[PDB]
Amino acid sequence: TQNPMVTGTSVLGVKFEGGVVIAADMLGSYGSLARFRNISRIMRVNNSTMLGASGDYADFQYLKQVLGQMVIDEELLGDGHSYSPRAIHSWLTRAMYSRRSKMNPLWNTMVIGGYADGESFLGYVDMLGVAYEAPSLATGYGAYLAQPLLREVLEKQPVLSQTEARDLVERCMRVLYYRDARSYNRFQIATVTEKGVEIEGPLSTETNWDIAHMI
Amino acid sequence: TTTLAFKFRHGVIVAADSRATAGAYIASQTVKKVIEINPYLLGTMAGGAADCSFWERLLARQCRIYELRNKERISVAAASKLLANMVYQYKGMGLSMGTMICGWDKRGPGLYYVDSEGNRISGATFSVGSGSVYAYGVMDRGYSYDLEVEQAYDLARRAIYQATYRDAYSGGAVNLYHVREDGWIRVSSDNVADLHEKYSG
Amino acid sequence: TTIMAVQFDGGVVLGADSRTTTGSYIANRVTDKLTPIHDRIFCCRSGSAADTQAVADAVTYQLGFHSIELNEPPLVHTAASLFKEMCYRYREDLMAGIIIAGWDPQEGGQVYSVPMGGMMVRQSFAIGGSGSSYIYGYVDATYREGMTKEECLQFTANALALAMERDGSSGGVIRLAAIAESGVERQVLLG
Amino acid sequence: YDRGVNTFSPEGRLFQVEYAIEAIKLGSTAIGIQTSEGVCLAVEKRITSPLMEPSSIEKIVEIDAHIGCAMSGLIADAKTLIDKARVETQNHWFTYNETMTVESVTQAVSNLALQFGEEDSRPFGVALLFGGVDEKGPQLFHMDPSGTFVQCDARAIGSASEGAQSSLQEVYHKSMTLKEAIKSSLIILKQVMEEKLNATNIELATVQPGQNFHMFTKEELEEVIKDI
Amino acid sequence: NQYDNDVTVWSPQGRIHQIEYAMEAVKQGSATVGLKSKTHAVLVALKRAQSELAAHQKKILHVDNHIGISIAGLTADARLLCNFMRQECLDSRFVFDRPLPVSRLVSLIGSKTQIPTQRYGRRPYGVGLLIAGYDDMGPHIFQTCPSANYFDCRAMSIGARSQSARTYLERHMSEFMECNLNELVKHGLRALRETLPAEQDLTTKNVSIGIVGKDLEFTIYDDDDVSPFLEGLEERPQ
Amino acid sequence: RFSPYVFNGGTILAIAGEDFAIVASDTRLSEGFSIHTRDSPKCYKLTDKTVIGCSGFHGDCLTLTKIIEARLKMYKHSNNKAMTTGAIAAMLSTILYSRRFFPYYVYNIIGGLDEEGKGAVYSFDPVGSYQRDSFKAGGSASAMLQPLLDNQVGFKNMQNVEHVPLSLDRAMRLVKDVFISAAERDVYTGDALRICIVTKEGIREETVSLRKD
Amino acid sequence: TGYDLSASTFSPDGRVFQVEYAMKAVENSSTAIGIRCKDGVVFGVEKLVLSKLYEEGSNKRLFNVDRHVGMAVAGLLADARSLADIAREEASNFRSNFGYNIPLKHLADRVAMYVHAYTLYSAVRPFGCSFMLGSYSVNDGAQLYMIDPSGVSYGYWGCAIGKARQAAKTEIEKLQMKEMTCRDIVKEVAKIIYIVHDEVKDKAFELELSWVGELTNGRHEIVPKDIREEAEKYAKESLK
Repeated sequence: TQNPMVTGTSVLGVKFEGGVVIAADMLGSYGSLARFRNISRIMRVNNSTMLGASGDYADFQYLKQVLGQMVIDEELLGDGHSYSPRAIHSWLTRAMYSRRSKMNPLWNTMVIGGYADGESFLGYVDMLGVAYEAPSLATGYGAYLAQPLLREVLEKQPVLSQTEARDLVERCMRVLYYRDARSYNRFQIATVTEKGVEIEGPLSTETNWDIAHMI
Repeated sequence: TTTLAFKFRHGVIVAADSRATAGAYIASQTVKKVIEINPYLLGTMAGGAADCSFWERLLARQCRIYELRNKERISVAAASKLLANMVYQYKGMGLSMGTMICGWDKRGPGLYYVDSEGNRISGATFSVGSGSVYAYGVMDRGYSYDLEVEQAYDLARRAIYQATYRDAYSGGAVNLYHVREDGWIRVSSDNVADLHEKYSG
Repeated sequence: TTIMAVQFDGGVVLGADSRTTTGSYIANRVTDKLTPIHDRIFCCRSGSAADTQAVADAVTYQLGFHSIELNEPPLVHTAASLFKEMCYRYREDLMAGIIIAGWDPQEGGQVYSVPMGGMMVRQSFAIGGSGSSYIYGYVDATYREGMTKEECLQFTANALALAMERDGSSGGVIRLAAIAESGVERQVLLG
Repeated sequence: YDRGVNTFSPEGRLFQVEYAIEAIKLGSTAIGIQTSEGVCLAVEKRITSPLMEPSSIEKIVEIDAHIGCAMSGLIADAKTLIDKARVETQNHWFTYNETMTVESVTQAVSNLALQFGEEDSRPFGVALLFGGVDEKGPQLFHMDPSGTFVQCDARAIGSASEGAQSSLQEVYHKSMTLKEAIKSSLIILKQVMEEKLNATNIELATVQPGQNFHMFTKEELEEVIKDI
Repeated sequence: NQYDNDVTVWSPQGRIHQIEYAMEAVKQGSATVGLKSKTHAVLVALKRAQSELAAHQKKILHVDNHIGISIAGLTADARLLCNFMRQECLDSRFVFDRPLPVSRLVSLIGSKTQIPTQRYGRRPYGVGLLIAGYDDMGPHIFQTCPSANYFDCRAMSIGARSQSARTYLERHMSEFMECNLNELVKHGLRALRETLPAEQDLTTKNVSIGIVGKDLEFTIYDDDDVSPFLEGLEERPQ
Repeated sequence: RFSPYVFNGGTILAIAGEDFAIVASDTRLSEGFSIHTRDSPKCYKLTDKTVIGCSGFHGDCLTLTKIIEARLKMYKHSNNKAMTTGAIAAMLSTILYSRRFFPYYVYNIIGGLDEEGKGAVYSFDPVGSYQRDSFKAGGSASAMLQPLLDNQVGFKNMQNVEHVPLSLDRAMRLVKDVFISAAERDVYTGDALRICIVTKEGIREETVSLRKD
Repeated sequence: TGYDLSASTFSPDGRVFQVEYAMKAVENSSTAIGIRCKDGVVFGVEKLVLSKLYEEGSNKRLFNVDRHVGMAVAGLLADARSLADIAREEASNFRSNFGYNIPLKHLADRVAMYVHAYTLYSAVRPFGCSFMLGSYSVNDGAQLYMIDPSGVSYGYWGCAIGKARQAAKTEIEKLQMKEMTCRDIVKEVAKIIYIVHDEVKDKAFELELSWVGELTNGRHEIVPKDIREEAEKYAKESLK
């Protein structure tokens, strides 16, 4: 991929006590035109791991196709083994690194959240094969905008409950609505626990415009 | 970078500096730029660090197999020719290599020059490097075929000193090897700051 | 070039202009921009002319061979899947603006969008082409859920006529098609 | 049944590789002994003509400057295995700056001792003895056309194989020395060859830890004969 | 006997004889015994001397940090399947960054040995693999066969005269799930001594023991560390 | 259009002792004008006597580390022993040259013990030329660290100063002081300092905090 | 005879004995039956314990091809494993090229043509396997298929593969399967396995029951017969 046609935008993610919560919006902008304003950008992998992505969307449907097959292919064995969320983060790294070495990359930036064996997991994957783990992640402009709000709380308080974490994302999703030209006031929140993967519906934000009456 | 090599009545003299830079930044001062191929062959490192290091090691891999099959050491003209053909296949792809091949042969002393462009030539005196042209003046004024052994040691040690003085990309120590009929022998390795007090008086 | 597709309760409604241009000269004054694939599935094409003609003949070859094996009418989602495979694979080589619509026995009317990238999405209504940006704010202020067939024929006719009036690469004559369970009703309109 | 390597017997077996072991049996004899001071090695030449130049008949070749070799059976199969074994140690030095150990030499050699029908030809007709001094001291090994690689303390192959091995187990013990084991070897040789033993029927090869050079004896061999 | 030439030719009774003959090549090798507890899977093999002073040929060989295999049959197909075995293990380390499940590794071997049992131009692999391992669900003992029918088992013994070891294991398989590391090993090497003629004894120089544990990497012992295992035994009941 | 490289920062230091080796690095992972994480050490324990550091483009650092750990196992099942420190340095030069016309953008330093129990440091370049040194500093802050270690370790440009060899305890405070001075003037350096010490008794690790700006 | 070495040659009356020989190698395998109700397909395999060291669920003959398709193989077990991997791989390409689940009528056609290709050339032999294919859908109902070693594939309501192929479908056909629910079928499969040859010439066996239909919501999985154990509680009542 040399020219991303239909692109998404920033994706957030943060650990908490016993799970990982991830949010992203529902917009398929084409340049500046917000052409596809009802799409899903979060894929529920089997029961513990969970994927959201940014960048080109046609490339995202390709990885949605390939990862969908690999999960089915292990469940048909029935040997009691599944892919850990760290294993998906390992496989996806080698897929991206091999793809840029042919100089024909996949224009994406992906966030992998997972909860297995009582342990949360939150991983980053770049287009160029740069991958790491962190207690809080943000892609796009959210690495410039929402990322300082995430790190200030986690340094002042290292662990978070579920209601604290979910409330904190809605604040950061509000701020991205004010100052990102590719944002949209309709997003969805996905959350892994030990109970499984759950995806909330098309939520919305609440804006303030009292400074408009000022000069 | 400055190397030189010349042959005379009593074998071949090889000398080089030890400074390797990266742009305007000096990486090290202790770079061995004379690659010891065999107990009977010596090669230099002039232009490109890993390029001269790889292909001469691949040549040393090749000459040993020739010795095991034919029960005889390879000639100096042969080892120069094998290195010239390996580099020529990658012509234009951006290799830097300007080394020299030294060694005693059944025909006597041997001195060949090898480029990354494919300039396999023989000769009597050579000097390769960024400060190479500073060495051709002081060496050719003092060169004779009938020099003594200790006189030829002082000539090559002086010539590297005058090259590292004017050039900015040359410094460190001054290595010095001597190729004899039986095999090469390391002579000495002197720092320039020690040679500065000796030569100034 | 402006193409149009609206589904309703019975089936779908398609529509397009003609005016195949080349630079600033109209090469073809009247043009079938909409193309049959199977008896119930059409597509309307945009972008390069020689590319989209070559793709639509390959999909008709593959889908037409595929239904004779199954001895079943094909799915509209199956036809939209085949355009996605050729466009995503041969991206950086093609400029295709395919919209696939048609009636299906399992699912009724459906409308799919395959833009130049290679993605695929189902929509209630879909437009495309060069002159699609002009009626683009008219269409969502005028659209209303739960239309009849005759309203959708009136809806797309007024929708295409605004871009055809305005965009220089668009215009000519309006070609419409209504696909339902009964048959295919094609008509040529001006107004 | 046999007539081809792609076929089993009802009992095992081959029936093709078994015939390859039989081709060793008409080779010349060869004895090597592993001893803590170093590995000695001996062979019989079997020269036919006086016009026949003797040093063109090779039985000890030098694989590397610390590993010797000894062969029997078909010479035509042997020259291929000697050619690769020199290259395999040479590539290992090229990419590791070290000497390949004596055990791991034969691993590379046995990897195409067993390739004869395993592609996608016949098995070889040659048995080998490898002696060398690696970092675990002196070593002695033995292989076969079936690729069965093994370590031996004192081995004798070729013709007169069983006649040597029975006599060779009598005199061997763990606390031998190198000069003892050389004259212990050629006593067995003159018992099992047919000619009067002289300086032209046999040749030697010894490798020592501090003496990586000179896997050979050159007419000092005449002095060892009169020390019988 | 005219049907007894190729792998391709079926018999008029439905039994391909070339696969039936490769079963007989497994009985040429020596005996070896594998078993497991809830926490520890131990396979014990028997070396065989070539001559009086040559070294004994090894049987147990390391594959990965959680898998080691035993061997019986041709040494040609031994290292040929081993090099395929080691290659697949480090690919899952390279790609997925996890160790392989032991069960789905063996299914790759059955797919590997299937093709030379059907196409012409290649013999079957005469080999007798016993596999010990640790996936996430504990220890495993697997065996294979040249007919590519891999079996999950809790104790097994294959090789020459290995039936006498199997009869020992059937009357003690209830005892195996509860014992610790120590007597589980010497439950196992009480089984090898019935695969021996009654005049010689299981010494140090002719036996190997490999243990992989739940917290223990696969470790091969030979000739010196066997003496802590050979202590605490009775003589043969003669 | 698509460019296949990016710079991530980092600083690697190694010192060959008389019977030890010390490899240290920061844990900051950055890109452009952003901080990805503050916890990403560049040390990698290859064997019990060899630690490698990898700087530069981070996607090649993850790939090259996994290639080396595969070939350590390929050596061991083929040769029944672990690689030495000098054997790994000879192997790595062939790996780096193998992609001569599409190079790894990685600076490498291998520190560890030799077969005699002494320290050994091998520096590298992105194409695969190497040499054995006593101390090297690689990465972004490499120019800020080489002139100071020439003064203290090499005793260059000093008059009438005896040459006592570097003890272990004196070498620790030299490493802790050079990164404090480097974190003041370099922007790609901070947030921690992971130090690995290779002796004849195993590998010790130690973490010292730095400034967080 | 004397015309029956290759599978590429005809007999003087016009058939191929290498296909004929491989069919009656399946005949020596143990009996595995299949039956479909009005809203699903129920499988059943008589599987016998080798000696004692079998570990209770090893080397099963109930495979799992797709999300909603599985096999009931009988014959050479290793030959069926490689043949099952063809069917696993075939459904993935249909998913990738068409975006929906494979129809069972089309899946049996793709496999049987692949089985057919081993019946032509002299370089390869025919397969020594035969198997079942069951699935369920809301747009298609339940289907049940049957593939011989020659490649002939078409649909049944009930079938049996093994020694007692005739002796099992003698009493399959006395069931009113068109109106029974598949939960009633599970206890009825249990007696048909248990009627034929429990331990007469053999020692012991173990029952395996696979299960697909509307109650599993289109999934294919093993029965919970560790739950309620109702097969053996009801099949062993036929002692009188």
